[PDB]
Amino acid sequence: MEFAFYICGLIAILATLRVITHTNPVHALLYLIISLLAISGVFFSLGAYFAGALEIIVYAGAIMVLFVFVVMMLNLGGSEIEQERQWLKPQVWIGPAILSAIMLVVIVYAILGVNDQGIDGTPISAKAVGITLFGPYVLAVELASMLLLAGLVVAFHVGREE
Amino acid sequence: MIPLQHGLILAAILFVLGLTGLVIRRNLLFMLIGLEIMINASALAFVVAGSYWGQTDGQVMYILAISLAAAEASIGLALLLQLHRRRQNLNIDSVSEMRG
Amino acid sequence: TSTEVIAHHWAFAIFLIVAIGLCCLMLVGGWFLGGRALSAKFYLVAMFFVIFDVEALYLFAWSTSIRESGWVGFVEAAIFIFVLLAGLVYLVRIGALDWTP
Amino acid sequence: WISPELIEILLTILKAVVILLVVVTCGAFMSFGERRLLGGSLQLVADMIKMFFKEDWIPKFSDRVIFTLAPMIAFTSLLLAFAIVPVSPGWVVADLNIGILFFLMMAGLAVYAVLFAGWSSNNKYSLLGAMRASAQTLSYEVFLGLSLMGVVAQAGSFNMTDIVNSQAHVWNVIPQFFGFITFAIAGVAVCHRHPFDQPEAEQELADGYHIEYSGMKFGLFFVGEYIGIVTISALMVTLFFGGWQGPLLPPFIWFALKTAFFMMMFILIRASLPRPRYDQVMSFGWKICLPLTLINLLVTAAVILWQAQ
Amino acid sequence: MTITPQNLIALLPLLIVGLTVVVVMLSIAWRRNHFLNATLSVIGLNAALVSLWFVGQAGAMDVTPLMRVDGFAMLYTGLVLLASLATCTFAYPWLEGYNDNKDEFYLLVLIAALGGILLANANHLASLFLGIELISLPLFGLVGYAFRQKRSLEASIKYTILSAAASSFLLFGMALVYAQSGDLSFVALGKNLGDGMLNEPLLLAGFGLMIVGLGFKLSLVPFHLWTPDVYQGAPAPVSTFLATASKIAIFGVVMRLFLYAPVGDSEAIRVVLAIIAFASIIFGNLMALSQTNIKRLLGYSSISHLGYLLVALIALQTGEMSMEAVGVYLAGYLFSSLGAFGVVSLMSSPYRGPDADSLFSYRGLFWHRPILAAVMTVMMLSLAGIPMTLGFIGKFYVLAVGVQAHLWWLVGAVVVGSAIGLYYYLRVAVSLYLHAPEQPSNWQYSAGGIVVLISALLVLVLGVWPQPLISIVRLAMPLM
Ligand SMILES: CCCCCCCCCCCCCCCCCC(=O)OC[C@H](COP(=O)(O)OCCN)OC(=O)CCCCCCCCCCCCCCCCC
Ligand SMILES: CCCCCCCCCCCCCCCCCC(=O)OC[C@H](COP(=O)(O)OCCN)OC(=O)CCCCCCCCCCCCCCCCC
Ligand SMILES: CCCCCCCCCCCCCCCCCC(=O)OC[C@H](COP(=O)(O)OCCN)OC(=O)CCCCCCCCCCCCCCCCC
Ligand SMILES: CCCCCCCCCCCCCCCCCCCC
Ligand SMILES: CCCCCCCCCCCCCCCCCCCC
Ligand SMILES: CCCCCCCCCCCCCCCCCCCC
Ligand SMILES: CCCCCCCCCCCCCCCCCCCC
Repeated sequence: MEFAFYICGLIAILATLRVITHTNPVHALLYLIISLLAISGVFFSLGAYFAGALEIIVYAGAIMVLFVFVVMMLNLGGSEIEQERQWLKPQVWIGPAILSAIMLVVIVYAILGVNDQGIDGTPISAKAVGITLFGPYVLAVELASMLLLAGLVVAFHVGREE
Repeated sequence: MIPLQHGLILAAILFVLGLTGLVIRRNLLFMLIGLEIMINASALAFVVAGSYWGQTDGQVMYILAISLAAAEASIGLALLLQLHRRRQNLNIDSVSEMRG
Repeated sequence: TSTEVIAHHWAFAIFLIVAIGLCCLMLVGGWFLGGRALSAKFYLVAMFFVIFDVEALYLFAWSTSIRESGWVGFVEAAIFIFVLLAGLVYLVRIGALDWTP
Repeated sequence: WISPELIEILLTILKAVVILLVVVTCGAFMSFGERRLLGGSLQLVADMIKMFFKEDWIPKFSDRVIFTLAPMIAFTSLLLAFAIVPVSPGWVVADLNIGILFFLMMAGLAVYAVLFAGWSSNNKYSLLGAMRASAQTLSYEVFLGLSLMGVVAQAGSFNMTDIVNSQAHVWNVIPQFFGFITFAIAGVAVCHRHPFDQPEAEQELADGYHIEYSGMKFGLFFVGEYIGIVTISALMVTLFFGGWQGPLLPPFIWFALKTAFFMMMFILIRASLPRPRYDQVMSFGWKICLPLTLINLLVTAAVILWQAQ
Repeated sequence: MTITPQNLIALLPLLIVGLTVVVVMLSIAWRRNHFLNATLSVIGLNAALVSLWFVGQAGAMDVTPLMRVDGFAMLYTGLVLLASLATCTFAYPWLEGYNDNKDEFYLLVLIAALGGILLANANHLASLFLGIELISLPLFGLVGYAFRQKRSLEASIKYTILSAAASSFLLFGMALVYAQSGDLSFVALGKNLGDGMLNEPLLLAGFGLMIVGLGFKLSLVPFHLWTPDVYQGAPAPVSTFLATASKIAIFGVVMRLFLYAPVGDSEAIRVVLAIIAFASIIFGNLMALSQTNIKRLLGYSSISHLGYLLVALIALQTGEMSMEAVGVYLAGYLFSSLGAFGVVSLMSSPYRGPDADSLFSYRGLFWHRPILAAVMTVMMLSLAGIPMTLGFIGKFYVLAVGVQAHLWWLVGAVVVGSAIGLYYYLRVAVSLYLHAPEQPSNWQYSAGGIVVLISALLVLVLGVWPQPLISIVRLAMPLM
């Protein structure tokens, strides 16, 4: 239950590292789906079963389908960027990578030194998440519906063809 | 048996890589991809924090996070479609009309 | 840490591994053997699927705990479902979901 | 090296692999049954030999990874979605607490086969046709889950064996008739079955995504298609028709009889019910089936909370 | 806990705005009518204000583990609803000049008002996050409502990408905080610490990332660069809403978070916010020096005024009168921004199409629009902290609060930034009255003019006699 967590975390890290340093959009989305599967494996290794279930049902099964759908619709076949590839020349990526490494080392220094009994991995089932969702989190559910309705309206208003 | 610090470090690494891909990539689709990596890394951090404390609040936070991620994905891809429609180009540096 | 749960874990692992290995090995046998010689309504329907799938996941979480939430949870989910149906009726009536205008 | 935990885990491994081989062989047998009704095993073996030894050709202007990955998805998605179905007491592959949620993950991954095949087939008409097909499958996967959620509400949990045990007295086809018909429609739509076989037939700027797939990848698509309807029929049995529960016959016999009956019913409504239009399919889905699932879930919740003393 | 009927009558503004959203959506689905849907939206927002009165007839209590309703929530709910009503009134003629659908605007204004009310009542990290997103997403739609324009579409893209980055930063911050402290409530962030161990590195890191997200949302330096481009590119009623309601609601939830959290009295966070406020005041006032566009000028103005508010926030847990200082300043700044952006919207209405320019050209405005020139020079004087105006009363409040807590660097920053503000505000106010070489008739345009006239008169009278506003704000005290 720990070996699965470490191997899935390593797979997720390597997959998003390949995502941010790739040029083909479909390959980037495929490696992104691979990392989402890995992070769902991370969730299942921790006992958050419902989180992994919604990770593959929705994140790697609805949102990334929309990203792939848009990629095929706009038909990116080397529109002046696949022939340039600025993110491989060092003057574009060394600076932001240095800044990100500094932020990572600051956050990691914050993480260490914090008391840790370990993660038990006890399965928090979907019925407990459902009880909490419609119990002490009622307005969160109703206004998450309101938020998704707002997103529906704005995405229709922008993206319609006419 | 799994330390909380290791899960949080993994989430921080994913967030850092997502922000790196958000910054260094000029293409707007890859900015949206980096945004998805960042919000999913934050949701993973919330799930790890909930799983350490044994509370159901982490997965509820995950659910709210992915609802926001889906709606902002819809906005990002609709705006990407409108940009590709009116400019035939996904250039995020070129359409920069208002400046100081 | 019973023998039944570890037996089921190993059985599930063997099922997944043998299934993916069977597909991969049969593709490998196929490749190795044998001699040689757009419209924006699609975005609209995918976006609607994404949004309605997230509201579906909310109902997924609700349905497994209908007994424990009582009538108050029924009222909350009825408000949720009514907002969802109002959005669906709005999309249908203003022509978002009409495929042939 | 003799101990009965090792013996038990080897027996469960044997049960899982036996289930897997029976599923793939029943899918191949259904492929031949549909080919014939519209030695037999010798003819299937000869077909498999032809698909093995024909050259697997990849287009030069096509991505190799996506083209190779689409039939693997079309097979393995529902072939792994079968793993939650209990065919007999003590003969279930995995007793997951997520269950039909795991089935929903596999359906959501199954749409990637159509999308990947359409993109890797370097053709505008094939891309448009597969994009219409993926739009239809999304439009029916939007309510597949809720059509199952009615039964989850009645059983009170996501586990498969718990649903089967709640089907001890009355099978949920009788209370959840609308959930049953919506699940049947969405399952027949997800696996690309008739009526919704080829949505590109309504327009000549679109072509099928099965074209440019030749030989063994085409065979992967075919066998995965029939395996997908194997597991759709088995899930329909275990969610609406008692699973393995029956009065006289042994439980596996009852499950096999129900699954075979739904298999021939799917063959029959391939053979009988004609072709609707594409906009008719979209309108029917988005304007009938999803509100039907929502109203059925509300009525199910009201009935459950009414019958709670 | 469960929701009692007393909690439900405390829920009345949220429920009324949600029912208004549903009713407006169903009216759009019936028939696309601009006038009926505008009337329905303004009726729902006015009913939400009367519902605020009925909430005050009830008590103050914690309706959810998520929401807490008190006079704080009432005051911020009233400010957000007034900003939303003004946005609808200004947006009606601008939408009368529009070609496409013009009721989704009112739908989005209602949803963003709902998010503002939720941020007013927010007592939870989940509630804070959900209110921020419910403000942001309708603003994503409204900023790019004229998506055919170049400026509006790029403002929409900039706001979308940067706010998604800010929301991810904020969410990771609360993830780190929930990793440190086992509860997500406001009152329990740092509760399990003692003997001076409030400076937990993980809690400080989490609160820093939430500081990044909120400092984007409040246009604070160095997360301020988005402000003038989005303010200029957006439609003028959207600029009105984005300057008033979003800033008011997000700053209210920031104040409530820093008041309730035991980690609010941490010297590290206090010094970091002091640096952010100093930089915000100085940078906004310096950058608005050489601006010819009124909307970018008002964006840098918003940066400086939020810096003044943040200065009032730094003295939250040392003084006592910080709450009423922020309330008075926010009422004055709301009315000032409403008047200024309303004049801008009234001379940019009706809409001239995606091809025609939307420049204001304020020079010589008195010679053809004398009333709007008088209103805008009143609002420009009010934004400068000039006496006989309410913005001076808020300025004096901020100065008193900073002096009381011995924040001398911030007091000097307010003095210097007010001098720079004097320069550019009086430049605009006297450019209104010069001579211009060159470069309506409906009751809704008159309604918008009446709105800005009433805002200017309120600013003048409450600058002369600020006691009723102080009395109203002082009884709007949150739970102790
Ligand atoms: C091997 C080296 C690498 C080879 C290439 C990559 C192959 C895939 C590697 C990752 C997936 C398999 C990892 C190994 C899992 C083995 C089973 C295991 O460890 O189970 C432990 C645990 C059982 O559950 P629990 O009840 O919590 O355990 C208590 C123990 N009494 O289990 C759990 O709690 C959950 C187990 C993890 C979640 C399920 C599996 C997720 C799979 C994600 C795949 C992502 C995509 C990978 C693509 C690779 C190729 C690019
Ligand atoms: C080319 C290869 C691409 C990648 C292919 C897949 C990679 C992984 C394959 C090897 C998997 C090894 C075995 C993994 C563990 C199996 C057992 C398991 O999941 O146990 C954990 C848990 C048990 O739950 P339960 O027993 O009910 O409760 C006990 C209390 N803890 O049960 C669970 O948590 C169940 C949920 C996890 C189920 C994961 C199923 C696989 C997911 C990936 C599908 C990939 C599909 C093909 C590729 C798609 C496109 C890339
Ligand atoms: C004796 C020392 C101890 C006592 C100190 C007392 C301090 C308060 C009283 C003194 C205030 C001095 C102010 C000096 C600047 C006066 C304003 C001015 O000159 O404005 C006109 C000028 C524009 O003129 P022009 O150059 O023609 O136009 C170019 C623009 N296109 O405008 C500009 O060029 C831009 C004007 C920007 C805003 C005004 C400048 C503000 C600077 C900070 C003010 C506070 C200083 C505090 C003390 C500092 C140290 C003495
Ligand atoms: C335990 C039995 C209870 C029977 C009576 C149930 C009905 C009365 C209480 C209803 C409470 C509903 C609360 C819904 C809040 C919705 C908020 C929506 C915001 C947009
Ligand atoms: C289409 C049917 C697919 C079935 C897949 C699984 C097959 C499992 C076979 C198990 C056989 C033994 C079952 C338990 C004993 C009861 C029956 C005994 C006589 C066969
Ligand atoms: C107390 C309020 C102070 C601000 C409002 C000022 C505006 C009052 C009404 C407008 C009057 C403008 C008169 C301008 C005369 C310009 C003459 C130029 C030629 C000599
Ligand atoms: C670019 C504009 C810069 C404006 C700077 C304004 C500075 C105002 C003067 C600040 C003086 C601070 C004195 C602090 C003394 C602290 C003594 C503490 C004793 C315990």
